[PDB]
Amino acid sequence: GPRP
Amino acid sequence: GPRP
Amino acid sequence: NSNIPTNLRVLRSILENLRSKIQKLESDVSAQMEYCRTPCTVSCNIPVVSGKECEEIIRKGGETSEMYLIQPDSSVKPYRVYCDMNTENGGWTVIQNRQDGSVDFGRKWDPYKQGFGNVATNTDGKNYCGLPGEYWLGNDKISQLTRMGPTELLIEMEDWKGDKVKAHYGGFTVQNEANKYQISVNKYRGTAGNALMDGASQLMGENRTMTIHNGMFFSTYDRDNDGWLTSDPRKQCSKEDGGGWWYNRCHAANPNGRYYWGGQYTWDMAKHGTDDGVVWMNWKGSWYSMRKMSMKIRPFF
Amino acid sequence: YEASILTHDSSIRYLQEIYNSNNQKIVNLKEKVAQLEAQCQEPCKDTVQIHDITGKDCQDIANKGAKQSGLYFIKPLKANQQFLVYCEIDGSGNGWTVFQKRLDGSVDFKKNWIQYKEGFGHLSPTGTTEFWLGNEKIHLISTQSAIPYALRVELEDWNGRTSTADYAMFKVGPEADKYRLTYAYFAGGDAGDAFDGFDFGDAPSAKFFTSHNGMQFSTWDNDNDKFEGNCAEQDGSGWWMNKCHAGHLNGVYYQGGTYSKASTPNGYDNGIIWATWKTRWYSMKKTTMKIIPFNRLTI
Amino acid sequence: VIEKVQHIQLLQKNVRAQLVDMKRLEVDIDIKIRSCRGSCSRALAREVDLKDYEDQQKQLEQVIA
Ligand SMILES: *[C@@H]1O[C@H](CO[C@@H]2O[C@@H](C)[C@@H](O)[C@@H](O)[C@@H]2O)[C@@H](O[C@@H]2O[C@H](CO)[C@@H](O)[C@H](O)[C@H]2NC(C)=O)[C@H](O)[C@H]1NC(C)=O
Ligand SMILES: [Ca+2]
Ligand SMILES: [Ca+2]
Repeated sequence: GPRP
Repeated sequence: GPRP
Repeated sequence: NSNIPTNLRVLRSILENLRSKIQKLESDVSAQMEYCRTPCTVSCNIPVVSGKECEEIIRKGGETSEMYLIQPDSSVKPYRVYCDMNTENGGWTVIQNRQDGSVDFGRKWDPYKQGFGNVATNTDGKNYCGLPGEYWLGNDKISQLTRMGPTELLIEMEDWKGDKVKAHYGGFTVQNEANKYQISVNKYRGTAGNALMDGASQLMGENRTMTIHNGMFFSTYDRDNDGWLTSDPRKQCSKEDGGGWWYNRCHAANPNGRYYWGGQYTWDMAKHGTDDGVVWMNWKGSWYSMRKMSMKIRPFF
Repeated sequence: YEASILTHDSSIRYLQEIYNSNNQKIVNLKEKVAQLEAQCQEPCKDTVQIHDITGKDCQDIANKGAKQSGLYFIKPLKANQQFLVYCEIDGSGNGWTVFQKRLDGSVDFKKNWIQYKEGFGHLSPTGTTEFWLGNEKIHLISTQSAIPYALRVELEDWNGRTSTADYAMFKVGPEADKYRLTYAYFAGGDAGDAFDGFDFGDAPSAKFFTSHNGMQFSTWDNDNDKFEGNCAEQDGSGWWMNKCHAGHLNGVYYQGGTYSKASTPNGYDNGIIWATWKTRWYSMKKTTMKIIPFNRLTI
Repeated sequence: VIEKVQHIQLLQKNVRAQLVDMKRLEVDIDIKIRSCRGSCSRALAREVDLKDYEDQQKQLEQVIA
């Protein structure tokens, strides 16, 4: 889960 | 209940 | 003159009916003996969250009512208990529960000292036991829990019509075995009437006084610590009213009495004429056996 | 109609004969009723039972004889009280102390700080229930004097495949430091090193922002991640969030395995993922996190 | 109070006692059997009829008069  |  | 005939009839008619009734009973009892060649079983996986008691557990996140493992003190080994996490903010450790007459409560001193019955059963399908059973936590444990710090008591009941009432107690303690599990309660309130402190509501003076539980020692049918000074061994309260309780002379409340199906019952049914049966005189009188009766505790704030 | 008086003599006796007979049958029935009683004193037998062998951890217990997996009470050195745990004991004297298990999505992993601190879910002797042992306990087990631990992660897809990932010197800090995760190094494993981060090909710093070594535990009600937003809240879990993750073993349990963006409430991947082994949109079917003394993992 | 009348005076007393004695054993057995439900594999499903007993107890009195 790479958040912006 | 008692035991009068 | 012609009375002897109609008399020998009604006598012959009944003695043959009773003969049948006996036949039915030996049938039923013989069938039950067979079913008892194997036990009932449960499978209660243990919740991770644990604590000294239910109040700590709810504060630790366990927000559902089910069987939990608690450890009041490092000395004692962890033991199972049913936690009511829904009634009045939860955190209530169940020490006594009645609801279906599935468990026998007329036991000796030792079973009452160690505890007995079923703490919890499976929630139809689930792997945990979210339903409580009928049980008595055990005097040694109850005494240790109450002596940990101020403890309040919550007694609950329900008639066979569905009506509910409760007797609260802001202070509750039970001394250890060496002190015959002496009981002390105070700071009452509720809709069922203070039967443990005041005694039989519908009684006067001496009569109402001899039914006060507060301050009484615990008695079982094989251990008389009642407030009844008798000479006849059959005149002990526990032997008469059923199970183990803080019997005085004898009671205004009998949470651990025999479970009468239907509620209504009368002296002609009672094994000793006495008023055994899950009684709480101050609410429904002496001849009504509740359908639900439970006792729970929690640290007092 | 009306028996003769001579009949009276006989009738009187008949009644007495059965009356007394009825009486005897009763004296006998009550006897049987008393024998029935001794048969109804015991409670239902509980299938789930806890073994008597206790020790500082599951490995310690196994070194003490314990041979089969199930529930045991352990009590690490610095622990106030003992606590129940599940021990996986193989045929080589290895005692693993499992602390996280997923396998059916029966347990809701969207818990708060305290819940993740004290633990939740259920322990089963057969090792078939989901749970989170609890951060404090995990901290106590992995930080005992001189005993260096190792973490083994086990995944299993819905096709039947399984993979693992090992980490040397596994360790979880105290609550004062938000139960920080730290490990000396990836010990190898077909599941792939996900704690090292993953290159989701979206940034120049590739790996970095989704690495876990050194991250503090985070929950929706207690944010300690490296993101202005709230990883724990958006992904609905309790985990060592970064910005946000490459491994998400406490994520939402997606039935089937293949979930999509549309499945997520917010929009980001919140399933039980582990990028070095499956796409971020593939939620594992089973998952297990267990620890054991490092000297035990084949030296 | 004749020879036969005495024999029947007692027979009424005895049956009035057995009636009570049974009416109770009937209840005792119902509670006992039920109290095995939490211990044994199962508890014999049953229902107690007191009416039959009560109907007879009022019946006995009708002839004791
Ligand atoms: C105390 O109780 C005894 C026992 O009688 C029972 O309790 C009563 C309150 C009442 O409910 C009765 O129906 C119960 O059977 C009472 O006994 C009295 O005994 C004397 C003979 O010694 C008799 O003449 C009285 O009629 C009995 N009481 C009455 C009026 O029924 C006693 O009176 C009760 N006293 C108190 C403190 O109320
Ligand atoms: Ca006495
Ligand atoms: Ca943040």
